[PDB]
Amino acid sequence: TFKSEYPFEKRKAESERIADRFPNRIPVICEKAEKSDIPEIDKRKYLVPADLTVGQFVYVIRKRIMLPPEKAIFIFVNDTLPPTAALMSAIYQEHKDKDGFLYVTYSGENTFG
Amino acid sequence: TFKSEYPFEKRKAESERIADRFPNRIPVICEKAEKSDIPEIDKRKYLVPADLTVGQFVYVIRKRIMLPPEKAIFIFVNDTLPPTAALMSAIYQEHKDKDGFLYVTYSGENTFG
Amino acid sequence: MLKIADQSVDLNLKLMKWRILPDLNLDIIKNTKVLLLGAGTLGCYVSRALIAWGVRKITFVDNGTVSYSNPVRQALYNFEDCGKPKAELAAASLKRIFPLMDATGVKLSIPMIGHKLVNEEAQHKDFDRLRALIKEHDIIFLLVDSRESRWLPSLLSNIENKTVINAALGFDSYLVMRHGNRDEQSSKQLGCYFCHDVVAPTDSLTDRTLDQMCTVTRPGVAMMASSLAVELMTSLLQTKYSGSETTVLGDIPHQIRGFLHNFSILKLETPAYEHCPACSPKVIEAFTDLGWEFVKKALEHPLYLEEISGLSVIKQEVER
Amino acid sequence: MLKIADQSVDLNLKLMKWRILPDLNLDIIKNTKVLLLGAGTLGCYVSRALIAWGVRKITFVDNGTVSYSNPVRQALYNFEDCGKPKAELAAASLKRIFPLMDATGVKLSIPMIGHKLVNEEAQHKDFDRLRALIKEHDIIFLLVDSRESRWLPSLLSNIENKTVINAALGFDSYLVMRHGNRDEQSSKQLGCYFCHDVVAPTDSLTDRTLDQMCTVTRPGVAMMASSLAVELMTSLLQTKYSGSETTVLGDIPHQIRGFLHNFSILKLETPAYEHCPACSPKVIEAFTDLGWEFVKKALEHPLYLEEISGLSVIKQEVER
Ligand SMILES: Nc1ncnc2c1ncn2[C@@H]1O[C@H](COP(=O)(O)OP(=O)(O)OP(=O)(O)O)[C@@H](O)[C@H]1O
Ligand SMILES: Nc1ncnc2c1ncn2[C@@H]1O[C@H](COP(=O)(O)OP(=O)(O)OP(=O)(O)O)[C@@H](O)[C@H]1O
Ligand SMILES: [Mg+2]
Ligand SMILES: [Mg+2]
Ligand SMILES: [Zn+2]
Ligand SMILES: [Zn+2]
Repeated sequence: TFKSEYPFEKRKAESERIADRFPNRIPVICEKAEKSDIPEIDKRKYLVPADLTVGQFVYVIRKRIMLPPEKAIFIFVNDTLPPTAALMSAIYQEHKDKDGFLYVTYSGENTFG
Repeated sequence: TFKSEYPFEKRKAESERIADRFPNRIPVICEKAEKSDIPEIDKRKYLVPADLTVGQFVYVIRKRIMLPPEKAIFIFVNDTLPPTAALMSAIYQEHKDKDGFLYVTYSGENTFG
Repeated sequence: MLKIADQSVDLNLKLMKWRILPDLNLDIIKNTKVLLLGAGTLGCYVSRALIAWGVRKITFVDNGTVSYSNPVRQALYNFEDCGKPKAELAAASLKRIFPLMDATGVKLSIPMIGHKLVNEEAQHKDFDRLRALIKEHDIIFLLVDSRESRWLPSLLSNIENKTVINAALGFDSYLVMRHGNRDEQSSKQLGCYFCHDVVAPTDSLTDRTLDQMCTVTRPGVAMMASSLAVELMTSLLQTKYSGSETTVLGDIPHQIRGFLHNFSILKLETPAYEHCPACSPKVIEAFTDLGWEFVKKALEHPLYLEEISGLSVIKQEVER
Repeated sequence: MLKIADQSVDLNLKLMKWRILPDLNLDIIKNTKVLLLGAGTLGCYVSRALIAWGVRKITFVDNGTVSYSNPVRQALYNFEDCGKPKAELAAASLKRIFPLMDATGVKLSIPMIGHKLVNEEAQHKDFDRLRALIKEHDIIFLLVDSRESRWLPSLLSNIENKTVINAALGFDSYLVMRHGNRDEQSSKQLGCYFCHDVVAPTDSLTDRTLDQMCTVTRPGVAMMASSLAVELMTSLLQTKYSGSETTVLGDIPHQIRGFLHNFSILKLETPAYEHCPACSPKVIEAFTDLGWEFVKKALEHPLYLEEISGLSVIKQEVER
């Protein structure tokens, strides 16, 4: 994990250094849910623009991650499913960790029955 | 409910007035779980002694409440089942609400299968 | 002996109202006509949970047959049943439990978006058949096993204005949720199974291999998802309380997701997403305007669907 | 066709290990001998969840017969089954699902503490019969419907050192928990069903009337409690991880309680209470020292039990 490899100080720091330098971007750490059965890449660090919607941020994730369009996914943000039509900024305003970053988890969507 | 009929001020007050007067007793509010199928009495206010165990506090509840010995019950303390062999004080030290009182819920124990 | 049996089951239901929840409405539940899209693990458990609740009219929709490994996981079929068609065996099965049940089994194939149309007329009949079934029932349970099989039913159900309870399993988790319904008086509509991603449901089985994904799940998920699914329906069926999102049977969540590794359960809520390839207003308009003509297009061209709902206008925006 | 069927079910289990959890141990589960005290709603669901997991040896212990209202809630019985003895019908029922199952039905009556002994010798035989059954199996599931019926099984199981998974339902909730086992090397023992109150289990049925309590529950609780109960057993059966209370299948809670009105689930833990009228050291000593002689006394004098465990020395202390 990201937090499991960096303390509050070093994490609360790169957060402000990112806010001070790019007041238009949003510090997001995106990684796959623990027990989910889908693809993942070393790029856990993302600095998306505030005007970009969750949907748009989701496209990036599955794109960058090389996920096929036949399989869907959902994302958690503090055990919550953010509206797909919400601005990544408004989300950051409500779910940002005290360390400056917005933690996001993605997992394969359930389809069996 | 008790909190539903009294604000933080009036509640954070009778708590200190009880601590200042009886530094040996423990301010406990005991009421039946919302959806439980068992007896309840208007006496929601209890000032038990710190050396008394949870078990002993449980005896009081079912006694004062007039509950038969054929039916059992369990108690919650911040969605937790306190060891039956613990001192009501040690419990108060860990689950007391910022309002000075230790909130306790009791409910009929499950026995069907 | 049927009378005395009927009376016995009936009394058990009456007792929970009479002695525990007098405000409880059992009649609404009893009379509810239920349509089960899927007669597999979820379909079997959900159906067992519904007769226990007193529901009398249940219809199974499934086009498969009882496989050798089905019995141990699909609680309505036995080993001797192997080879036989599911939907019907399933309805017969409920009757062996409660003979007065009005159980029916329709061997219907749900046209899947993303797959090539093999027989236009034949699959146009399938289409109308499904809509009629959704039209006559009150609650539709989407208990199929693929993302694609959920699209058409989600839409028709939205059009016919029926309540939909969607349940889907993962290896370690499960999702149970009710789709929103479009209300003229309320500018508030809850999302549907499809409002969570930005891809148009498409063929995911034809190209599938073990490499892609195994379909096995932990036995527990099926049982849980089913019970929660039925308890959601029974609560949702109760008049809610004036100043709250609760009823006599408690809350009425929009979405419920569970996980076995950490024995948890989350309640959630997601508003209808305007670019949903299923509940989006643009998609509803297209259906109301062109019926089977439009659906045939979405069915064979998932990307088309995206062009219609706007999922392209937003990826295209990010693309620049 | 039995071979091809066996292979089919087997492959489904193997796939979850091979493709998802390679560390998973299916053999331990398969070979586990399970004893089900109770063949009612919980017993039926738990048993269905266990064959799905691959368990082959399951024994039902129940002394009742199929009632008219049982079918709709007890998923192993049909309407035609009414009047017939449960335990056996139940084992027959599992076989109709998977013929290779080693299902057995023992029509045994569990002597209930608090009730008068009606036939010493007869109920002494019952006693030994039950202990033998607990002795031969590996996991005992306490799925009975009264507080009293849980006492003897809790104790014998503690004495024989078997793992016990206890499940009990309420109208709106459910409790699923594993009793602790006394370890010489570990001064840490988890509590049992009885460590939560301070009264000795006693007769609660003889005096019971509708006024006392109705036995009906919301259908959902049974299904949930069962699945969680089996998923607990399958996890608990996995070697836990060096520095944690987890395994390949996740956590291994001590106690799980759920509620339907607010779709919740809590994990909890309670240490063995020394004055437990079931797992208390004083009670174990008495049993090891006097066997059936002591039990006969507790059986007819619940208060005696209290005198033995110390539940009196503490109420007597508060009494002053
Ligand atoms: N397009 C469809 N039309 C009608 N029924 C369908 C359709 N797609 C899936 N089903 C039914 O949905 C059910 C899903 O049950 P389930 O997936 O649990 O078991 P299964 O599909 O039979 O095989 P398995 O146990 O390996 O998953 C099946 O009975 C299947 O026949
Ligand atoms: N002392 C006992 N010895 C053996 N079996 C028992 C004993 N006590 C209870 N049982 C069995 O435990 C099971 C509990 O199942 P359950 O309570 O769900 O249904 P029921 O007891 O048959 O009637 P109901 O559906 O109204 O509860 C029953 O099958 C019952 O016969
Ligand atoms: Mg399938
Ligand atoms: Mg019973
Ligand atoms: Zn939607
Ligand atoms: Zn105990």
